Amino acid sequence: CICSLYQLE
Amino acid sequence: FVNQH
Amino acid sequence: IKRIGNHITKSPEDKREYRGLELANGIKVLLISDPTTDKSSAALDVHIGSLSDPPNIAGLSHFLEHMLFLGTKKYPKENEYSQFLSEHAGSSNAFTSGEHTNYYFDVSHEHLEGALDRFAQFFLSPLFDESAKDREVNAVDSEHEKNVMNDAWRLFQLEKATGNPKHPFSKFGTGNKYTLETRPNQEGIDVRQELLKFHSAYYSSNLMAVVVLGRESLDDLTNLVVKLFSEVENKNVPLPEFPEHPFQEEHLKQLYKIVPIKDIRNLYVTFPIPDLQKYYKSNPGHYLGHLIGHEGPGSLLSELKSKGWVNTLVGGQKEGARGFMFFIINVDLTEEGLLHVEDIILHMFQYIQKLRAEGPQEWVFQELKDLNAVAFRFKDKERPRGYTSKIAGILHYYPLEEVLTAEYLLEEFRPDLIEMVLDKLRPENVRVAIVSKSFEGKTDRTEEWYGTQYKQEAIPDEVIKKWQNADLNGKFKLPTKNEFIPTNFEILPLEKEATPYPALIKDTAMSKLWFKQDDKFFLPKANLNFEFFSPFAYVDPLHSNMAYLYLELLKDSLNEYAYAAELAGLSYDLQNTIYGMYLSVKGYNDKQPILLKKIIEKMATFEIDEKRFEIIKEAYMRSLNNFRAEQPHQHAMYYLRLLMTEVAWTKDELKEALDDVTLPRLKAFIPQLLSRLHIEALLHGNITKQAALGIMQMVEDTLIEHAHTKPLLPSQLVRYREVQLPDRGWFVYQQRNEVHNNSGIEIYYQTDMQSTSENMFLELFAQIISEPAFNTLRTKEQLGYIVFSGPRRANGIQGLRFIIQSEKPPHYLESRVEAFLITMEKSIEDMTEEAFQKHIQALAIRRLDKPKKLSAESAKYWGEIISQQYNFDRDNTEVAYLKTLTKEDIIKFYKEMLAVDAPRRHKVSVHVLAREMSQAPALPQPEVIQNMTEFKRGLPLFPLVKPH
Amino acid sequence: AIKRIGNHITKSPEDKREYRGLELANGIKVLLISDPTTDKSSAALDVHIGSLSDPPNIAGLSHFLEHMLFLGTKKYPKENEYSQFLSEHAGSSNAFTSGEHTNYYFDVSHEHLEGALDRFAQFFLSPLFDESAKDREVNAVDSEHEKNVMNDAWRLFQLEKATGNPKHPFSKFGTGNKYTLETRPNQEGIDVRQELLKFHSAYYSSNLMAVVVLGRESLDDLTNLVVKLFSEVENKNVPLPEFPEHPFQEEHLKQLYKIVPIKDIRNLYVTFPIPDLQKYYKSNPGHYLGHLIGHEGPGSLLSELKSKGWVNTLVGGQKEGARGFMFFIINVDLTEEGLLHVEDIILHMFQYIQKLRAEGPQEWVFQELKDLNAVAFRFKDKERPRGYTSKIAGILHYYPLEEVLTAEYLLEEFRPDLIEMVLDKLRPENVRVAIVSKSFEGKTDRTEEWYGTQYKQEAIPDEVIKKWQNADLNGKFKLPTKNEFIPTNFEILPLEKEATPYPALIKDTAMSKLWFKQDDKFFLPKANLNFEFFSPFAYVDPLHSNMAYLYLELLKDSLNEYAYAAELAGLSYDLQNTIYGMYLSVKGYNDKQPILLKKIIEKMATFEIDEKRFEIIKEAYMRSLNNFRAEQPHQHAMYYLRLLMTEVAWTKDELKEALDDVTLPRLKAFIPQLLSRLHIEALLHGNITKQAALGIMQMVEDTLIEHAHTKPLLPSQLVRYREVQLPDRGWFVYQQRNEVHNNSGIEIYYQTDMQSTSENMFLELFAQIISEPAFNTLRTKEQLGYIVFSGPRRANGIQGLRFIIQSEKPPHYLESRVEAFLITMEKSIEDMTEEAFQKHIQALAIRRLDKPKKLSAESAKYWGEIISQQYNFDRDNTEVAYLKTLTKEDIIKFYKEMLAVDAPRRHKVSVHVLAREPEVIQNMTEFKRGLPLFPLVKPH
Repeated sequence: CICSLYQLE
Repeated sequence: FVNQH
Repeated sequence: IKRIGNHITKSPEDKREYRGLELANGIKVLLISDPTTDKSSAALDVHIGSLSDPPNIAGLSHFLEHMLFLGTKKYPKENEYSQFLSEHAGSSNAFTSGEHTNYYFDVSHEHLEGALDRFAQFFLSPLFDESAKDREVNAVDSEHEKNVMNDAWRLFQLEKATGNPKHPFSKFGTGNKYTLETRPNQEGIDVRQELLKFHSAYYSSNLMAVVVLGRESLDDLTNLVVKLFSEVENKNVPLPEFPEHPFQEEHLKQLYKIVPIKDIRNLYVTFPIPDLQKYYKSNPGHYLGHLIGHEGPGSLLSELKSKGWVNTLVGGQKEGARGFMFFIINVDLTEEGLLHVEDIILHMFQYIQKLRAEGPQEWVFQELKDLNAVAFRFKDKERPRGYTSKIAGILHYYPLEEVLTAEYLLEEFRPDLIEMVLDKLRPENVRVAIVSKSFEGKTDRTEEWYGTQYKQEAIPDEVIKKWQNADLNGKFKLPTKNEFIPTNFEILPLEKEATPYPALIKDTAMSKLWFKQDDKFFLPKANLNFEFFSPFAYVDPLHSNMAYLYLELLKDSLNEYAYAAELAGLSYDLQNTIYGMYLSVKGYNDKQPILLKKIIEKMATFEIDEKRFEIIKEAYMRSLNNFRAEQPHQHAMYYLRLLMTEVAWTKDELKEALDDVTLPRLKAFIPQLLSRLHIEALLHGNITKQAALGIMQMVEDTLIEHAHTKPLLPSQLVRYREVQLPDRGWFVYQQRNEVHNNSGIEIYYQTDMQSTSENMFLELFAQIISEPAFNTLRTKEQLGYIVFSGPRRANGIQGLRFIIQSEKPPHYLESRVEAFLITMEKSIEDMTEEAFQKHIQALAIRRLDKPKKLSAESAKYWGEIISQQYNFDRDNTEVAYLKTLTKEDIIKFYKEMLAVDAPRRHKVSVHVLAREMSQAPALPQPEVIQNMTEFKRGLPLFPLVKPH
Repeated sequence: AIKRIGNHITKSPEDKREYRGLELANGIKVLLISDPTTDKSSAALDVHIGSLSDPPNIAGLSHFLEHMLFLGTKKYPKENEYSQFLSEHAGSSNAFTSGEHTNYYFDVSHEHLEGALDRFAQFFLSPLFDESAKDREVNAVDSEHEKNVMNDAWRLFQLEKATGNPKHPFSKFGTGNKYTLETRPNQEGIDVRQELLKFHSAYYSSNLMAVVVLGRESLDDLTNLVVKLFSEVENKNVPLPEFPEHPFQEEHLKQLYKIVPIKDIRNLYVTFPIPDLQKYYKSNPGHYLGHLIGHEGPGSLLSELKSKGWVNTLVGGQKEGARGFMFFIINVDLTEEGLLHVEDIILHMFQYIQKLRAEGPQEWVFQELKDLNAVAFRFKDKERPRGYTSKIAGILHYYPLEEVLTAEYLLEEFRPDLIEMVLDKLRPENVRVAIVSKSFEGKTDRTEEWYGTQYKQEAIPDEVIKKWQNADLNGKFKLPTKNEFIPTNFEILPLEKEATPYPALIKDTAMSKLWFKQDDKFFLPKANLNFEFFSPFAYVDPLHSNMAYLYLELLKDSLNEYAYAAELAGLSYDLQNTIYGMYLSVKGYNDKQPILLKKIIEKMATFEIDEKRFEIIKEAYMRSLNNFRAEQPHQHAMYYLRLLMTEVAWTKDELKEALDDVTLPRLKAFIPQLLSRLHIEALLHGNITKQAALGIMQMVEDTLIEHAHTKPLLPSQLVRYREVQLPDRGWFVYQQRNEVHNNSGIEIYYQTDMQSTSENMFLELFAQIISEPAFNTLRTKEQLGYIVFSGPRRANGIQGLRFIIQSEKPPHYLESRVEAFLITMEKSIEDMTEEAFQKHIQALAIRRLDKPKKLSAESAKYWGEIISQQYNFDRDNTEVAYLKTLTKEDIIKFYKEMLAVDAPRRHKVSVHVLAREPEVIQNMTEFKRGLPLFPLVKPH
């Protein structure tokens, strides 16, 4: 995307 | 420095 | 089968055939065909954000995307989606916005069905259980727990907070294990029923859109997506929206004062405006963004530079949710900039009024529209993962024809909307917010969600009716005619000596080149990079500290000039490195000489403006000591690198030796750095060979002419080396993170040098444990949110490492890493042949992979030329060796290198612990490192890699 | 003839050797030396017989007699029996010939007093002069003159003796050639032996002997041992040789000479003949003038001659001659243009003399020179047991028995009238000039009689004379400022509670490091201090290394003129450089080293440059650099091998080009940057206290911060360079071709290991067992070359074994024969018995174990270890305690894996130097690319 993600990228 | 860019 | 598009707008550069359509349940579906793709991918975008959470339980949408990856009924296995996607060189990821939620993956060459059906079942029917809801809230807790000290988030949630607390904008997106698990069972509210009601109520409707980047055809896969997402049934859910903007007039004209944790100083000026996404053809917000946030001669920033208050400012408009929009002018401040805030915002309305007296401009619109049209026409190639998520992410707003030409093509210049948005910027609409660490003991109010402190100093009407009273001008002006707009768009033809890899053409004791005409891409643009060397750049802390100060003041004094080049599509970048300094100018093919030349002549013949030096000195001294307020695992990756190299000085050394750098000292340093040096460079893209030699000629001739540069001796062209751990060792040393309440750890297994037969052992072993490490250490054991294990490559020498941060004490983590090692090798000897060839094929597709963008291969060539190996074909011959490997070979790699009883075992560990701080094997005694330099005095050093 | 007259003699109480002066009734001066602590005993006899009293026809007769008096006595008429008795028991005899002396001396192993005296006294009874002595010693005289052909001393001395009155005996020849000894007599039929017995019988026996015996027996044994066997000397009453006239009687005054030397030298020689002042030893005005001329201080003579750039150095003073007359000489060096301004130079000398003629004599100078030579006599250091006796027997003729030790080292009275007299002697009517220069070719016809050099009379014209006398004025010449530092505090300080036998680390900071040791064993009023100043900027670039060099060079050139007068007081120093930093040594007495070291630090902090001085030093080091094309190829091999084995090494090629770029502003920028931030390290050793040691070091670091704002170093940049690691099998080689010397060197390095305690003695013991047989077989039997050396290498904490051989061979032939020699010792190991083994480890043991002989020796060993960061103060004793517990199989097992040809741990690498007519190593950087680097040693 301050957006939370399922996995760190 | 535009916010979009 | 409702709607089919006939032909849509594509750039005549693309080759990807497209098709848009719409299904029976109202899903906007876009199809992309590509005959020459190599990794197919797909995505989906449900138009539901975290602004639709129920009031009792906070942060369901994020917990729902976080729980949806685990478990369906047509695949009851916990990881069959993640396992199948990682057996085939793919990776899946997802996130939630405030308004919508993106799901996206990528997969190998043709394995679309076996992974698309896994991604489709995702929405047909999910099944949860006690286990997942029971061990997932721990990961959402780590999610919030890394952001309670994260300085990009406290202002975000504090702007969300101090608004209308009855408004859905005043909602929390994450959940911190307390409102998610502990609060609903404090009063007996169930969670699983809420999750099934949320999903069956919101997600299943028309709202979601899909996109798939296919290989086969544009008719082979249209009948594929019509039989596979046809089950999700339209529940006719209208899009949630709300016309009431969250800033009601009681909480306007107000100035907060926030206290940060890391030392920064900023000023945010917030205006509310109505929705202008409906106006996507004139785009008034981009016009005022182009006219406010513009550096150069006689503009808003350059004057605030000239009074010594401001380092930089960013203009433009923030977009929030739907039906409302914001407009922000965000500035940072100097030491005495925080004394004169009322005068800063006064100058901001001075420039606004200077733009209101003259209003619209025809030639600025024509210029900007020409620039977006040329920037669209040579739009580079896209990586297929991320791109389909983007064009599924804007598919909700625009029709099928201009899905691609979004914010690129502009039809009309309507000055009425420019005047409308320019009237809503008035000091009756202001909301000032000041961030400064000087307000420690002065704050009354505190945030409940994050725990930050702030104030209410509502601005009395003295300074409002001092703002709009009498505003003629400062020394501002409008920006002038642009001269970096491009005119040459001719692809130069391929010459007689056409090589597939860049060839050494000049080799003198002063410089060398590497040149390749572009063969694949045919875009009228090229990238030029340089690496200047000096043995004086890293001699001691003082000389390693003046380098950043000089380079920084060069960037300071040259942005004013070169912002028009970065605005036209010519970007440069000049930063320091350990060995010497660095330069990289990329962009359109026409105006590289002018720009590069000016960079050199401003580089060698360089004076110092004293107040600018005295600002940058403090802005760096306050950038060293706030390294202590930062993540634990980053301190691990910082400490490990310092210990595992020949010489490096800590951030505690360099900030002590900033009490000595002065202007006369620095002023004699620049002729010392540029007195004797050596240049190494590649030239890449669409340029002839004679012009390549002309470029390096003008470069080294300008440095000859102005700096009196002499060549270096070849015996002082040197690199740094890496410490060699003993054959049997257990090195560990702990440090204490001062501000984060988590602990963290990094453990390092060092094998050997860069070979062509030994990089594939570690690469394959780091691919065989990539999914099970995540799967058993983050999912099953729930050790935290930051889990990573892969190859670390410094100075050629390869090692396998582990980065992990958690609440638990770190030696517990290192023991359970060893447990993972044992379980891994037990799973290796048990595994069958077919899965082993599948892992080898996944690495042979991941590594034998062509780069799409031109900068993605210039960063593949340059990244090895700066390592002095010059091996361009290590992607073919190395992977041709990867195909012939046996099952016992990995055990032979494993036993004497990575095992606990191994004879050849090299292991060093860094423990970063917090502010106040399944079978485990037996660990030998550690030896602690209480001093880094006495440590590096008694150990041998590896040899460097010989070139090809 | 036993006549005795003597009593107690005052000897300075430091000495414990018991002495006795006496005189025998046949006119023999006798001294008796009794030191039962001397290893080698000795004896000496001085005959005060004038060479002037020799037959005019046959020259150098007393010389030919002192050759002929050696062989043959009546008690032992065999040929070599004296010589064989000195060939068994290590003895060596030798006498010389002067205008009034011939001085025999010898030594003996332990006790052979009776023996040598039985072969030495009866020279006076029965000299033999047989066939073989005659026929060999006449060749010994001809070879002595033949070796004094190229000897420039005898030649200039004879040229000074002979160009006066050709009748005066000052113009006689001391040595005598082959023409006068056996060419004119045998053609005239005169028997040499008959003349010899006349000279020996009539002249020698009469009087004026100066026997002296370095003995270890007793106060009486040696007494009745020599007085018994010296009664055969019989008086004749020969008159003492003396002159009532000077040999330079106005024919050759105010005259020049033009001398042609073989070696390319240039010198200027001013001579004043002066009367006898030997009776006035109380004031000694001739040494007083030699003190005041050759002083180098503010306003000195050489100071102005240097400031004009004509004269390098000078020496002057009273030169003894015959009994009657004396000379007063000044011998100056020449530059190119110093050869053009000779009269100007001499005019300045007269100006100076006139400044002394103005201010007259001086008294405080006399008191200062009296105290400095009184102290210098009080604290003498030693004496070689041979030669001492011949020296004090040389002056025994001229001095009463109380003055033979307080010879000139004490001054009673002040004689200013004599100084006006010799000032009246120093006038231009009296000057005699001689000039040495290579450019005097084809111009000098008048040939020397014996040697055959050529000169010219060329009288000075009178205008140059008259300009000297009446035109006399003063310029920049002032009397020397008194260098008084109050040298009266000679007390010894008693050892305190800190009774350590090894230096303790009394101070450690991040700024400095200070080690301390009061003197237990020697108890002298002396102190030595050593200082290292470590700094990163020294060896960064060829330009920085050149700048550091020039910095210390011009620092010494600045400070020498001031420092030399303090060095004259007995405090010597040195400034030198390291590859790491700077090296300061201060050695001398304890009383006033703090003020000197203080002023040295104040001096090199605030430092200035003169321009043409800087240019001369610059050109000078440029010459010293491009000289390295012209040195010995064994040095070429040691230079290249060290460059290859270390981490960084700047070659002399890089240094050559970089030196040209250096400028004055650039150096003036370099100096304070270097001195800005550095680390200190010091070894304090001598009769001192801990508190005063702390105070002096405090003083030092406080002066460094006061001047240039010294800041401490960071403890991560006190790094020490590492050494290249061989890949465990490698035998690497490359070649370098010399241009000038037609000689091919070769150096064959073998890397063992870091210095652990076992590895030092593996390598040392194996090195010494191959030491003496390498001396046996290499030079003698295989005839490899003449410069052949072998043994260990201690560098960067890495041991090694080497074979340096330069000769004119193909170098690979020589390596092949080195390996054949290695096989010879490899099989010669396994055939070793126990006795060879045991003698070898005992030889090594006594080689290693030894007490010091001067405080500077042990201090040099402790410093040589602190600079290596080992700190192992008793490695000697620990290594020796390990050393006796080794076996033969221990060195078999040391030999094979590291040194053999089929060796798994063989780390070998050689350097070939060719003459003017494995893998190769093209680039030494690409060589050093892939080799690892060794760790360092943990400091104890």
